[PDB]
Amino acid sequence: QSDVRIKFEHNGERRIIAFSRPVKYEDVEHKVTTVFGQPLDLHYMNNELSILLKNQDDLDKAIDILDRSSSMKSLRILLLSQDRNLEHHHHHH
Repeated sequence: QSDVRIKFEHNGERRIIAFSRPVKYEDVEHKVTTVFGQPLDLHYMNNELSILLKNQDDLDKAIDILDRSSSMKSLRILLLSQDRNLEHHHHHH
């Protein structure tokens, strides 16, 4: 069992990206964040419950559930923009 296939969804668009284990949440975020840009939020949905990936702990929790399932092949991770960016320049007082 090598190469982790992760399916990312953004505004309906789908993308297939493979990862070589061991895979670190920090490393994945750095790569994904650059692909779609920043700042962005990582939303993970299993089926009935949804958990926001904040730390590596949440990352391993997702895999554990997937391993138990017979459909352990791809991952359903949806990322969405937080709407409105913070980058002011200048203004009158």
